[PDB]
Order: sequence, then C-alpha cells, then structure tokens
Amino acid sequence: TNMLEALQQRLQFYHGQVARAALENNSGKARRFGRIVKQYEDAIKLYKAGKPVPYDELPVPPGFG
Amino acid sequence: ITNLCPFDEVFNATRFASVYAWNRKRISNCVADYSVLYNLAPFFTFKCYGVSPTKLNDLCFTNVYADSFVIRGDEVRQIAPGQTGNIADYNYKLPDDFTGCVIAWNSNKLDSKVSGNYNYLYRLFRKSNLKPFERDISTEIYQAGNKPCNGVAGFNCYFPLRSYSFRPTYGVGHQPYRVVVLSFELLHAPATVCGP
Ligand SMILES: *[C@@H]1O[C@H](CO)[C@@H](O[C@@H]2O[C@H](CO)[C@@H](O)[C@H](O)[C@H]2NC(C)=O)[C@H](O)[C@H]1NC(C)=O
Repeated sequence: TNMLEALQQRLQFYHGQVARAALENNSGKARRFGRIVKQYEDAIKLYKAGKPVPYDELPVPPGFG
Repeated sequence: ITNLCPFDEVFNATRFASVYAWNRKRISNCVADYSVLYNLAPFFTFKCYGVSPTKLNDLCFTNVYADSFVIRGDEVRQIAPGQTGNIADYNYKLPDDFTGCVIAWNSNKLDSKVSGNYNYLYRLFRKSNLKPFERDISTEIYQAGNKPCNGVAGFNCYFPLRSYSFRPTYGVGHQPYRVVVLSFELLHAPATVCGP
C-alpha cells in the first residue's frame, strides 16, 4: 500500500473533517483542520517530488483500516 | 398588480445558500423590472437561454424561480443544459430543455475573509448523478469502496461533500462567484409574474 494511497486517504478524510466542521459552524475547529490539510498537501507534494515522507512530524491519523 | 418583484432582496442577500442545498425562491404576483440588473452590477455574466434579454424585458412570464448558490470562477461554465462536471452532476443540474437566465459575478470582496472563508459547501462523492432541477441535501457517508462503515473513517467511505477555502489571495479562477439562476415558462396561461 506504500505511501501514496495512504496520503490521499488521509487527505480525503481531513477534507471531509474540514467540511463537517464548516457545516457545524465551528470557526476555530475548521481553521485548525484546514491548517492540517495544508501541511498534508505540502507533504504529499514533497513525496511526489521524491523527498522522504515523515511519520511523527505530521499529525497522527485516526483509526484507519 | 403594481408591486415590484423582490429581485433586490435575492441579489442583495448577505450570504447565499451552499450549492449542494441551493436556495429556491418563488417570485409571483409582482412586476419584474430586469433593467435593474443591466443598470447596476458593473461586472456580470448575464448570458441567458431561450430568450433575448431585451425581449425578456419585453414579454410576459408566468412562473419565475430564482436559484442562488456560490461557485468557483473556473467552474462557473458548468451551469448549462447538457454539460458535465462535478458541479453539474452532483450539486445543481439543469435540464436539456431550459428557458431561463443565469447571472454570475465575482464575490471576493463579499465572500472571502482575509484569513479565509469556509461557509460555502459542495458535494463531490455520490452514487448517481442528480436529476435535472433536483436537490440533494443528504449527508450520508459515501460507499466508495466495498466496505460498509456507517460512519466516517479513513478507508473508502469519505464525506459526501467538500468545503471551499476562498481567500482574497487566490486568483480570479479560484475566487468565489455569486451565481443566481432564473427559470421561466412562457406559456403564460395564468400569467402571474408578468412584467411591465
Ligand atoms: C441592492 O440592490 C440594488 C439594486 O438591486 C442596488 O442598490 C441601489 O439601487 C439603486 C436603484 O434602485 C441604484 O440607483 C443605486 O446605485 C444602488 N446602490 C448602489 C450602492 O449602487 C445595489 O445593487 C444593492 N446595494 C448595494 C449596497 O450593493
């Protein structure tokens, strides 16, 4: 499963979280989730460029299966 | 009848409904002066279907429905009969036969906070495309994969809808555009929304 599918999976899950936070009218939660999405898209861009992907630097994912 | 139609109210709304839950407004028992749209709104895209704008100010309608939502500028072209796309297939669908107008204008000043805007929402994942002039406000988790989940999770379930992140820094393509769609039927049998 390597890294690319997992990265897109986390990206989609956190996009859904951002959308849910926006739907709940929560401001700070939406902003923080959007920032997390920003770092995750930076990380996936870095991995696509060939640079190594980290584990602890990025926030931990939920109970993915 | 002489009372004016509430076009100013719908064109001057503080916030437009999200495209996945596009607002539907009834306009009836009033005189509709469309010269307001031409005189005001310096920036607009009034390209209309089934009737010329001047003739539109001329003739008499009988059923006016106003649909309002927010669409990114790059994908504003998806609002048209017989045209595909994520917005057309998932959020708002126009029938192949269509007699009505579409108005679109940028709203970076109004609907893009300096830090960022997230109020507006749109749908990306669903099983089947929307039928014309049909609304879908369900938020059930998509069954993208072969694993039923009943709740949001990492694997191929996902959230059916997505949020925009409008900011003033974005270019004209990504900037939000306030889109309002008017629908007409010119059979004129009851003629309740007749013009001047
Ligand atoms: C509210 O809508 C109206 C027209 O739909 C505009 O407000 C004024 O409308 C009159 C005509 O009735 C014009 O002469 C004025 O110039 C309009 N005001 C401004 C500031 O242009 C306008 O489109 C909307 N109001 C605002 C503040 O944008």
